[PDB]
Amino acid sequence: MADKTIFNDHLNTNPKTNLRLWVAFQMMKGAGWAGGVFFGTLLLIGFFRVVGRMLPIQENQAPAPNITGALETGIELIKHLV
Repeated sequence: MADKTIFNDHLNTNPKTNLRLWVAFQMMKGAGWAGGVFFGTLLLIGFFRVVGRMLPIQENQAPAPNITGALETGIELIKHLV
């Protein structure tokens, strides 16, 4: 709640500046830089990693022949019924 300059106040609550600027470094500095660098990578890896952990499985193009889309058919073998 207290920022620099006026932070002199006996009241601590200094995160107002430290956090606010850190939050500013990612939104303002992390938006133009990390935005394209970071997101460009996360989309490259997060999208590349998902294209292999949820495609070679579903992309197979099959209703319920080889499997059942996710994991398997409605089976309560785990004993998690109701």
